[PDB]
Amino acid sequence: MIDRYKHQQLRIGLVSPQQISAWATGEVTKPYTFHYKTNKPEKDGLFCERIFGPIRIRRYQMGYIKLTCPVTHVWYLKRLPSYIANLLDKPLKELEGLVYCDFSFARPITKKPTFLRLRGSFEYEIQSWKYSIPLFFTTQGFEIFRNREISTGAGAIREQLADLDLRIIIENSLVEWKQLGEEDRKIVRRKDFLVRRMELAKHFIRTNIEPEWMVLCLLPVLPPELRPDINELYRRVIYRNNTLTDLLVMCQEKLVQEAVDTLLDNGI
Amino acid sequence: QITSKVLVSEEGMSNVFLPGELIGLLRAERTGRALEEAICYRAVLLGITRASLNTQSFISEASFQETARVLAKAALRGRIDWLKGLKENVVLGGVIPA
Amino acid sequence: EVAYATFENMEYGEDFMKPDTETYNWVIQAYTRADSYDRVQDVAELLGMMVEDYKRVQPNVKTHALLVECFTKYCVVKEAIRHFRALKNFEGGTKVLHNAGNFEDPLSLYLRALCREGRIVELIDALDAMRRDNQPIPPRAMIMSRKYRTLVSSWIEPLQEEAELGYEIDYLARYVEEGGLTGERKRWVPRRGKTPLDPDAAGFIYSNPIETSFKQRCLEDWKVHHRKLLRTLQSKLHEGDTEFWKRRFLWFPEEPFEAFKEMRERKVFDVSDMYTIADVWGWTWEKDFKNKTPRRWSQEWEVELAIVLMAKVIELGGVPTIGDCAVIQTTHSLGYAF
Amino acid sequence: MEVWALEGFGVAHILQEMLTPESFRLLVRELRSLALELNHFLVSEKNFQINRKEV
Amino acid sequence: NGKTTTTYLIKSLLGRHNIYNILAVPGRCELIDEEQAFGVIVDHANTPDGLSRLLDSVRELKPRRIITVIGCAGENERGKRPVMTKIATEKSDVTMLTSDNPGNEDPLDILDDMLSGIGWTMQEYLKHGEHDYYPPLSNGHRLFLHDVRRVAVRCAVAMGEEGDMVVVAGKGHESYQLEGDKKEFYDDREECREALQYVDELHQAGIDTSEFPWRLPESH
Repeated sequence: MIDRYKHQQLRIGLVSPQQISAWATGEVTKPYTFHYKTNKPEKDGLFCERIFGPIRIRRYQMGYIKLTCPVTHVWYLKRLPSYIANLLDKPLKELEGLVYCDFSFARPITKKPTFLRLRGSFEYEIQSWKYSIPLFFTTQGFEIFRNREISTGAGAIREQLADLDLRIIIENSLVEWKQLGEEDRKIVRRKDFLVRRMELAKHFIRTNIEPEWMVLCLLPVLPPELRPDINELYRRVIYRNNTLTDLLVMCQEKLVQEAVDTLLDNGI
Repeated sequence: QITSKVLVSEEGMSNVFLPGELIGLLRAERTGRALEEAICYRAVLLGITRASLNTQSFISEASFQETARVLAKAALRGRIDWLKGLKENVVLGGVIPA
Repeated sequence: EVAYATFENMEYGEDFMKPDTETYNWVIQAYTRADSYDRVQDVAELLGMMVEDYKRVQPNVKTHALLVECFTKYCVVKEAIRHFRALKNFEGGTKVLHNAGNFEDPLSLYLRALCREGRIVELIDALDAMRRDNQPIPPRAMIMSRKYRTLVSSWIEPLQEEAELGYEIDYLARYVEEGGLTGERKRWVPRRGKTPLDPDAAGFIYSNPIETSFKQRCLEDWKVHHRKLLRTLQSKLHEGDTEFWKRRFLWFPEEPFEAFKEMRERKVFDVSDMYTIADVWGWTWEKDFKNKTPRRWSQEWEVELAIVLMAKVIELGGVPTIGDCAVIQTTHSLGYAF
Repeated sequence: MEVWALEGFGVAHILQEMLTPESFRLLVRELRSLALELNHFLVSEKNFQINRKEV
Repeated sequence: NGKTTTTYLIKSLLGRHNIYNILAVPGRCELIDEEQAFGVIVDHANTPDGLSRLLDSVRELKPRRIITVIGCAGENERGKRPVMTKIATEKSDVTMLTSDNPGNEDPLDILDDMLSGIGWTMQEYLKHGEHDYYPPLSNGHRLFLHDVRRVAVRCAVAMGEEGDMVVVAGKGHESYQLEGDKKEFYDDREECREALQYVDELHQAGIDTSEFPWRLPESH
C-alpha cells in the first residue's frame, strides 16, 4: 500500500538581531521590578504592561535589551572547543583577552582601506595612537576610521566574523591540511583543527545562519510569567548597560559582557 | 545500534566525507561500491551513551544528556529534526508514530 | 525528503512496487536540486543502492546526466568524469546534461570545473562529445576573467596575468564596453555576505574549484601514482581489478586468509558480493584509464593541446579573446591583429 | 517509566491524553532567551506547501 | 582660462599660466604656505584635460616629486573616472585616490571605476593591504587609496619631502562634501592648513609616513 505520508520538521538556528526585535515589537530600559508604593509594575521595567501585556500574553510575549556594546555569546566562545576561536583560527587565550582583558586587536577588517602597518593582538597600548594620530586627523575625523585600524572588545570580534570570507577559509584549510600530510601529537591535532574549521565554514555557506550572530547586539528578555535569580541577573545587565550609555569605559564594557555571560551560562 | 557505525579514517579526505566523521555502516558500504573518492573507514564500537548522542534527532539528544552542548552545535548549523522517533513526538505532545 | 519517503515506500515494499530506473532518476534529481543543505552523501548512497540492484535496474541517459550534474556542483570532479564517459555512449548525451541552460547550466559547469583544475585532456574529450551531439558551447562555459581570458587559455601558467599583445591595453575601451557609462558595470569590490564576488562561482555549491594549471595537475598526478607504488612496495597496480582481488580474497581466526575462509564458510561474505559499479554497469573502458603511468608535462605538449582546444572551441561557436591567442592564422581568422 | 510502558503497549492516544502544548510553548520561550529559535513546520503531502505552526 | 585670477589682480601665484594673468585666489592653484619645504596647492580641476594642464604646469616648476589627491563625483560624469586615474598615474610620482562627492553612490564603487583605468580593482588593492605592501605601477609611480577625503588629503601632506609639490585637486574653493543628501561642511584649504601644523609632532613620534602603510615604532 501507499504510506500515509507525514512530513513535519523542526529546526533550531542562531537568531539575528532583526529577529530579536521582531519578537518584542518592546525595549526594556529600566532595572525596576515593581513599585514600592503602588505595588504596580513599573513603566518600561521588567514587568511593563506596555511591553508584556496586562496583569495570558505575559507567558509568551518577549522583550529585549538594546546593548550599548556588543557581547559575545558565551556558548560559542568558552565552551571547548571554541567555535569563534576555531572559525577565526586564533587561540582562545589570545581571543579571550580581547573580551575580558585590556587588549586591542589591530586590523580587524580587510574589506576597507587602511594605512597603518599594525596587525595582531597588542597586549599594551600603542603610544602614538593615543596622542599623535588623534591630533593629526582631529578627533571628529579620527572617530570615522578609528575602528578600522585597531579595535577592542567583543565588537572587534564581530567585525572579524562579519568580514570573514568563508570560501577562503575552506581553500586555505584544505591546502594546509594536505601540506601536513606530505610530511607527532601536534600534526595530528592541527589536522583535526583544520577539518573542523572547513566543516564549520561549509555549514554557514549552505544555511541562513550568519557567523556574526555569535556576537549579541540585542539581548532577548524572558516573558515575566516564566520569571515570577533570573530577574536579578536581568537587573544587573540593565544596570551596567545603562551606566555604560551614560559614560558615552572599557572596564565598563567588561562588566556588561561578564554580566551577560552570567545570565546565559554561569560556571564557565 | 552499538555496532552500526564506522569512523572515516584520518587520511580519507574528499567532498563527500571528512576525516573523523561518523557515518552508518550501510551508507559506507554503498558509497564504496559506487565511488573511489578515498572513502576509507574503520568499524567503531559505540557505547549506548555515545550512540544515543549521535542520532538523527537533536531533540532526543538534548533531552538525554549534555543539553547545552547539543543545542549549541545544532543551532549553529540550522539542524533539522524530522520527528521520526518516539521521544521526539512525546516532547512535542503529539501522537507517537507507533 | 518528500520524494525520499515515496522511494522508501517502494524500495521496502512488494515486488510490483519495486523501483525502476525512472524511480531512481526522480529521487536523485530531487537531491541534486535541493534548495539547502549538503546532499552529496545522500546521492552517493542512492547510487550505491542502485548499483546493488544491477540484476534488475540499469541506468539510462538521465541517470548519468543527473550524476554528472550533482558531482560537478559539489566539485567531486573525478566522479563527474567517470559518469560523463558513460554519458558519451548515449545518443543525445550532452544535450540532456545541458538542460536547455536551466539549473545553472550543468553542461557549462562541467566544462568550467575541468578548466579550473587543469584537466585539459578530459576537457577536449568533452568537446568532442558536444560536437557529435551538435551542441554549441554555451556562454556560461565561455565566461571571461578579469584579464580577458577564457577556457581556451587559462591553464597556461602565467596565471591571472595578461599577455604582451605588442601594444598597451586600452583600459578606457574596456570600461565603456563593460557598462561603465550607465552604472551597469561589474564592480570588484569585496562586500560582507555569503555571496561570491567571482561570477564563475555561480552554480557551484561551495564556489568553483581553485585555479590549477595544467602543469600543476600533471605534477600532482605524477606524485600520486608513485605514492601508490611506494604503498604497494611496502606491502604493478591493480586498482579496480575485481577479479584480481577476488583471487587474493580466496572466534574468527587471527590469521587473515584463515579469517577470509571462515567468512565464506559462515556466509558472512563471499566473492558474489565483490563487484563495483564499473563491472555491473558494463564499464569496459575504465580499465584503460587506471593503473597507467601518467604522462609528464612538457611545454610542447601544452601547446598542441591548446591548438586542438582552440580549434574545437571555434568550430563549436566559441570566440577566444585576443588575450587568449597571445597567451597560447587562427588569430587572424578571428579578426585580431598583434 | 510509565511513558515507556504505554509506548510498549502502543496506546498512542492514551499517552497523548496523559501528557496534555504548554510544556513545549514554554520551552520555545526559554530557548529564545538564549538567542535560539525553534520553529515547527508542517509540509503538506498533497501540495508541498510549508506551514509554520503557531508556537 | 585665467578669468578669475585676472579679475582678482585687476581689482587689487605659481606657474607660467599666471604670468599671462599678471601681464593682463580661492581654489586657483592656491598655494597653502605654512613655512614648510614643499609646496601645497589646492585647485578646482575636476576634468581629464583640466588635470592634465594642471599637472604639466606643476612639472615645469621642477619639483622633486608630485603628489596628487584626486577623486570623482558620484552619480554623474561616469566616463572620466578611468581617464583621470590614467592621467594622474602618468604625470604624478605618487597618486592618492579619494572621494570627491559620493552623493548616494558608495565611495568604494567610484574608486573601483577609477582603478579600472590602470588595470586594477579594489579587491586586488585590498589584497596588497593585507600583505602590508602596495607595489608600484609599470612606470615606477606609486598609487595609494583611501575613501575618506580628510584622511587622504592629510596623509598626502605627510608624504611631502623637501622640494616636493602636493596637489589637492577636485574641489578648489568649494566648502562642502556631499555624502548621501547632506552637504557636510568641508574645506580642502583648512585640511591642508591644519595638517601642516601637526605634521611635525607626527614625525618626532617615530612614525614613518613616507608611504602607505605607515610604520609605527611599535610595528614590525
